[PDB]
Amino acid sequence: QLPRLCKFCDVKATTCSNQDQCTSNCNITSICEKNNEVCAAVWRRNDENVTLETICHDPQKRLYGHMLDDSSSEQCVMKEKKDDGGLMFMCSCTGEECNDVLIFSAI
Repeated sequence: QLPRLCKFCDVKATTCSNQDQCTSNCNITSICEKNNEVCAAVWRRNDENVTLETICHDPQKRLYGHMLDDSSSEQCVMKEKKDDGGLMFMCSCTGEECNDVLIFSAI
């Protein structure tokens, strides 16, 4: 099948909400076949300014002080990390654009 592909967009004001399923709104396709790169998508929401970032980040280093928990999973889930002043969710997945889709579930 295809190698590794994920959305590579900078963090900008997004309109995605903490819904069971959300999109990154990104429109870029970064190739990650030059390594075991993975798709990492973190969606943050501060006061009335929600920013979403999408890029090929390894679920090894904690981004924004957050650790992805679904990189090995086929479905990327938005993890709620201690965010003061706003909420920041980060998720990863070796899937394709799987990151672009930020799943938000209370549970």
